[PDB]
Amino acid sequence: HWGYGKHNGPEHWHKDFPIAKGERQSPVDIDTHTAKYDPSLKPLSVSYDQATSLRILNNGHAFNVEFDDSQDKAVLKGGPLDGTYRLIQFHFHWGSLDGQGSEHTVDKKKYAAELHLVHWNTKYGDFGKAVQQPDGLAVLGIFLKVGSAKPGLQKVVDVLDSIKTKGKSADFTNFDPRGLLPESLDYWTYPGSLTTPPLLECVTWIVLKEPISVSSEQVLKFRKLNFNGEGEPEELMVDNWRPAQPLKNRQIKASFK
Ligand SMILES: Cc1ccc(=S)n(O)c1
Ligand SMILES: [Zn+2]
Repeated sequence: HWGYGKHNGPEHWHKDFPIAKGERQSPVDIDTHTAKYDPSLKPLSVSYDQATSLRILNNGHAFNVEFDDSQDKAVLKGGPLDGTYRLIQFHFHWGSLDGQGSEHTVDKKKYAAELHLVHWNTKYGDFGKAVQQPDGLAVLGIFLKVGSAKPGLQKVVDVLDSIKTKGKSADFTNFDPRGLLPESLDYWTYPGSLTTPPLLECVTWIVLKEPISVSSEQVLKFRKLNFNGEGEPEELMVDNWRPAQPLKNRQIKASFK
Protein backbone atom coordinates (compact mmCIF):
# COMPACT_ATOMS: atom_id res chain seq x y z
CA HIS A 1 0.00 0.00 0.00
CA TRP A 2 0.98 3.56 -0.32
CA GLY A 3 3.73 5.40 1.48
CA TYR A 4 6.75 7.63 0.85
CA GLY A 5 9.49 5.17 -0.17
CA LYS A 6 10.99 4.32 -3.56
CA HIS A 7 8.43 1.70 -4.41
CA ASN A 8 5.24 3.10 -2.99
CA GLY A 9 5.91 6.90 -2.87
CA PRO A 10 4.19 9.80 -4.60
CA GLU A 11 5.26 8.76 -8.11
CA HIS A 12 3.30 5.46 -7.62
CA TRP A 13 0.09 6.80 -6.08
CA HIS A 14 -1.74 7.39 -9.33
CA LYS A 15 -2.03 3.64 -9.98
CA ASP A 16 -4.34 3.12 -7.03
CA PHE A 17 -5.66 6.77 -6.94
CA PRO A 18 -5.90 8.05 -10.48
CA ILE A 19 -7.09 11.44 -9.21
CA ALA A 20 -3.33 11.90 -8.36
CA LYS A 21 -3.14 13.33 -11.93
CA GLY A 22 -6.42 15.32 -11.62
CA GLU A 23 -7.15 18.96 -12.22
CA ARG A 24 -6.82 20.40 -8.72
CA GLN A 25 -4.09 18.40 -6.87
CA SER A 26 -2.07 19.61 -3.87
CA PRO A 27 0.38 20.80 -2.86
CA VAL A 28 1.54 23.47 -5.28
CA ASP A 29 4.29 25.99 -5.37
CA ILE A 30 3.01 29.46 -4.38
CA ASP A 31 4.55 31.96 -6.74
CA THR A 32 4.20 35.10 -4.60
CA HIS A 33 4.71 37.37 -7.54
CA THR A 34 1.81 35.79 -9.52
CA ALA A 35 -0.65 35.46 -6.55
CA LYS A 36 -3.08 38.35 -6.87
CA TYR A 37 -4.33 40.40 -3.92
CA ASP A 38 -8.07 39.88 -3.63
CA PRO A 39 -9.68 42.77 -1.69
CA SER A 40 -13.04 40.93 -1.57
CA LEU A 41 -11.51 38.23 0.71
CA LYS A 42 -12.87 38.60 4.32
CA PRO A 43 -10.50 38.33 7.25
CA LEU A 44 -10.06 34.75 8.33
CA SER A 45 -11.86 33.88 11.60
CA VAL A 46 -10.14 31.18 13.62
CA SER A 47 -12.20 30.39 16.68
CA TYR A 48 -10.43 27.75 18.71
CA ASP A 49 -11.28 28.86 22.32
CA GLN A 50 -13.52 25.86 22.83
CA ALA A 51 -11.41 23.22 21.01
CA THR A 52 -11.57 19.78 22.63
CA SER A 53 -8.70 17.52 21.75
CA LEU A 54 -9.11 13.85 22.44
CA ARG A 55 -6.34 11.66 21.19
CA ILE A 56 -3.12 11.45 19.26
CA LEU A 57 -2.54 8.66 16.72
CA ASN A 58 0.40 7.38 14.68
CA ASN A 59 -1.39 6.21 11.51
CA GLY A 60 1.69 4.94 9.84
CA HIS A 61 2.09 8.05 7.64
CA ALA A 62 2.01 10.90 10.18
CA PHE A 63 0.46 11.53 13.61
CA ASN A 64 -2.99 13.02 13.97
CA VAL A 65 -4.11 15.06 16.95
CA GLU A 66 -7.90 14.42 16.92
CA PHE A 67 -10.70 16.69 18.16
CA ASP A 68 -14.29 16.21 19.27
CA ASP A 69 -16.14 17.63 16.30
CA SER A 70 -19.59 16.60 17.55
CA GLN A 71 -20.49 20.27 18.37
CA ASP A 72 -19.51 23.71 16.99
CA LYS A 73 -16.43 24.13 19.17
CA ALA A 74 -13.38 25.01 17.06
CA VAL A 75 -14.33 26.56 13.72
CA LEU A 76 -12.85 28.29 10.79
CA LYS A 77 -14.88 30.74 8.73
CA GLY A 78 -14.49 33.99 6.74
CA GLY A 79 -11.60 34.48 4.35
CA PRO A 80 -12.48 32.58 1.17
CA LEU A 81 -15.04 30.36 2.88
CA ASP A 82 -18.82 30.32 2.64
CA GLY A 83 -20.18 29.05 5.94
CA THR A 84 -18.57 27.23 8.86
CA TYR A 85 -15.90 24.58 8.90
CA ARG A 86 -15.28 22.50 12.00
CA LEU A 87 -11.81 21.32 13.21
CA ILE A 88 -11.44 17.55 13.16
CA GLN A 89 -7.68 16.92 13.38
CA PHE A 90 -4.32 18.35 12.74
CA HIS A 91 -1.09 16.76 11.54
CA PHE A 92 2.20 17.66 10.07
CA HIS A 93 4.41 16.77 7.17
CA TRP A 94 8.22 16.98 7.67
CA GLY A 95 11.66 16.26 6.29
CA SER A 96 14.75 14.13 7.14
CA LEU A 97 16.73 17.43 7.01
CA ASP A 98 15.79 21.01 7.92
CA GLY A 99 15.99 22.08 4.25
CA GLN A 100 12.91 20.09 3.20
CA GLY A 101 9.71 18.89 4.65
CA SER A 102 6.93 21.24 3.65
CA GLU A 103 4.37 20.29 0.89
CA HIS A 104 3.58 23.78 -0.26
CA THR A 105 6.54 25.78 -1.30
CA VAL A 106 6.88 29.62 -1.56
CA ASP A 107 8.79 30.73 -4.68
CA LYS A 108 10.19 27.16 -4.65
CA LYS A 109 11.41 27.57 -1.04
CA LYS A 110 10.86 24.42 1.13
CA TYR A 111 10.23 24.83 4.83
CA ALA A 112 11.32 22.23 7.44
CA ALA A 113 7.68 21.10 8.01
CA GLU A 114 4.06 22.08 7.45
CA LEU A 115 1.17 21.89 9.80
CA HIS A 116 -2.34 21.08 8.40
CA LEU A 117 -5.40 21.93 10.52
CA VAL A 118 -8.20 20.03 8.81
CA HIS A 119 -11.82 21.28 8.96
CA TRP A 120 -15.03 20.03 7.36
CA ASN A 121 -17.95 22.10 6.07
CA THR A 122 -20.76 21.74 8.59
CA LYS A 123 -23.42 21.98 5.84
CA TYR A 124 -22.42 18.32 5.05
CA GLY A 125 -23.11 16.93 8.51
CA ASP A 126 -19.82 15.07 9.04
CA PHE A 127 -16.37 14.44 7.65
CA GLY A 128 -17.25 11.42 5.62
CA LYS A 129 -19.99 13.18 3.67
CA ALA A 130 -17.93 16.40 3.37
CA VAL A 131 -15.11 14.50 1.46
CA GLN A 132 -17.63 13.64 -1.25
CA GLN A 133 -18.00 17.36 -2.01
CA PRO A 134 -15.78 19.81 -3.85
CA ASP A 135 -16.11 22.35 -1.00
CA GLY A 136 -16.22 19.85 1.85
CA LEU A 137 -12.87 20.70 3.52
CA ALA A 138 -10.79 23.69 4.50
CA VAL A 139 -7.21 23.07 5.45
CA LEU A 140 -5.26 25.80 7.23
CA GLY A 141 -1.59 25.26 6.33
CA ILE A 142 1.20 26.72 8.46
CA PHE A 143 4.90 26.48 7.66
CA LEU A 144 7.52 25.55 10.21
CA LYS A 145 11.06 26.88 10.19
CA VAL A 146 13.83 25.83 12.51
CA GLY A 147 14.96 28.48 15.01
CA SER A 148 13.41 29.33 18.40
CA ALA A 149 11.24 26.71 20.08
CA LYS A 150 7.46 26.89 19.83
CA PRO A 151 6.31 26.49 23.38
CA GLY A 152 2.82 25.55 22.32
CA LEU A 153 4.21 22.60 20.36
CA GLN A 154 6.02 21.07 23.26
CA LYS A 155 3.12 19.00 24.63
CA VAL A 156 2.80 17.30 21.22
CA VAL A 157 6.58 16.62 21.01
CA ASP A 158 6.55 15.21 24.52
CA VAL A 159 3.84 12.62 23.83
CA LEU A 160 5.53 11.19 20.68
CA ASP A 161 7.56 8.60 22.63
CA SER A 162 4.19 6.95 23.43
CA ILE A 163 3.08 6.58 19.82
CA LYS A 164 6.34 5.58 18.17
CA THR A 165 4.91 3.02 15.79
CA LYS A 166 1.97 2.60 13.39
CA GLY A 167 -1.34 2.05 15.13
CA LYS A 168 -0.30 3.41 18.54
CA SER A 169 -2.51 6.07 20.11
CA ALA A 170 -2.52 8.01 23.36
CA ASP A 171 -5.01 10.16 25.27
CA PHE A 172 -4.36 13.73 24.32
CA THR A 173 -6.85 16.01 26.03
CA ASN A 174 -6.89 19.78 26.70
CA PHE A 175 -4.38 20.61 23.96
CA ASP A 176 -4.85 24.18 22.73
CA PRO A 177 -4.16 24.50 19.00
CA ARG A 178 -4.05 28.32 19.38
CA GLY A 179 -0.49 27.83 20.58
CA LEU A 180 0.56 26.65 17.06
CA LEU A 181 -0.57 29.86 15.26
CA PRO A 182 1.75 32.59 14.07
CA GLU A 183 0.91 36.32 14.76
CA SER A 184 -0.47 37.19 11.35
CA LEU A 185 -3.39 35.50 9.59
CA ASP A 186 -2.28 36.88 6.14
CA TYR A 187 -2.77 33.95 3.73
CA TRP A 188 -2.81 32.58 0.17
CA THR A 189 -5.79 30.53 -0.94
CA TYR A 190 -6.52 28.17 -3.82
CA PRO A 191 -8.68 25.08 -4.51
CA GLY A 192 -6.92 21.73 -4.14
CA SER A 193 -6.90 18.32 -2.62
CA LEU A 194 -5.79 16.12 0.24
CA THR A 195 -2.02 15.70 -0.21
CA THR A 196 -2.19 11.97 0.83
CA PRO A 197 -4.24 9.19 -0.69
CA PRO A 198 -7.16 9.20 -1.40
CA LEU A 199 -6.06 12.62 -2.78
CA LEU A 200 -9.71 13.78 -2.90
CA GLU A 201 -10.33 17.18 -4.44
CA CYS A 202 -12.40 18.68 -1.60
CA VAL A 203 -10.04 21.29 -0.10
CA THR A 204 -10.03 25.06 0.07
CA TRP A 205 -6.47 25.57 1.02
CA ILE A 206 -5.65 28.57 3.24
CA VAL A 207 -1.83 28.79 3.64
CA LEU A 208 -0.52 31.34 6.11
CA LYS A 209 2.29 33.59 4.90
CA GLU A 210 4.00 33.80 8.29
CA PRO A 211 5.79 30.60 9.42
CA ILE A 212 6.12 29.53 13.03
CA SER A 213 9.60 28.80 14.41
CA VAL A 214 10.20 25.44 16.09
CA SER A 215 13.52 24.32 17.56
CA SER A 216 15.90 21.87 16.01
CA GLU A 217 15.24 19.61 19.09
CA GLN A 218 11.42 19.73 18.50
CA VAL A 219 11.70 18.65 14.84
CA LEU A 220 14.35 16.03 15.67
CA LYS A 221 11.77 14.40 17.94
CA PHE A 222 9.28 14.18 15.00
CA ARG A 223 11.95 12.33 13.08
CA LYS A 224 12.24 9.59 15.75
CA LEU A 225 8.73 8.36 14.94
CA ASN A 226 8.38 5.24 12.82
CA PHE A 227 6.25 4.42 9.73
CA ASN A 228 6.36 0.71 10.66
CA GLY A 229 4.37 -1.10 13.34
CA GLU A 230 5.84 -2.41 16.60
CA GLY A 231 7.90 -5.54 15.91
CA GLU A 232 8.75 -4.63 12.34
CA PRO A 233 12.02 -3.31 10.89
CA GLU A 234 12.42 0.32 11.87
CA GLU A 235 11.79 2.84 9.10
CA LEU A 236 12.01 6.39 10.45
CA MET A 237 8.93 8.63 9.79
CA VAL A 238 10.72 11.28 7.73
CA ASP A 239 9.99 12.87 4.36
CA ASN A 240 6.27 12.28 4.53
CA TRP A 241 5.63 15.14 2.07
CA ARG A 242 4.25 15.12 -1.45
CA PRO A 243 6.10 17.39 -3.90
CA ALA A 244 4.47 20.27 -5.65
CA GLN A 245 1.96 19.36 -8.35
CA PRO A 246 1.03 21.18 -11.52
CA LEU A 247 -1.08 24.30 -10.96
CA LYS A 248 -3.15 23.65 -14.12
CA ASN A 249 -6.03 26.05 -14.54
CA ARG A 250 -5.89 27.54 -11.04
CA GLN A 251 -5.24 30.97 -9.50
CA ILE A 252 -3.73 31.52 -6.09
CA LYS A 253 -5.26 34.50 -4.30
CA ALA A 254 -3.53 36.62 -1.56
CA SER A 255 -5.43 38.11 1.33
CA PHE A 256 -2.83 40.86 1.69
CA LYS A 257 -1.05 43.57 -0.26
C1 LIG B 1 -7.04 13.17 6.23
C2 LIG B 1 -6.15 14.23 5.64
C3 LIG B 1 -6.66 15.47 5.37
C4 LIG B 1 -5.87 16.42 4.84
C5 LIG B 1 -4.51 16.13 4.57
S1 LIG B 1 -3.50 17.35 3.89
N1 LIG B 1 -4.01 14.92 4.83
O1 LIG B 1 -2.70 14.65 4.57
C6 LIG B 1 -4.82 13.95 5.37
ZN1 LIG C 1 -1.60 17.03 5.34
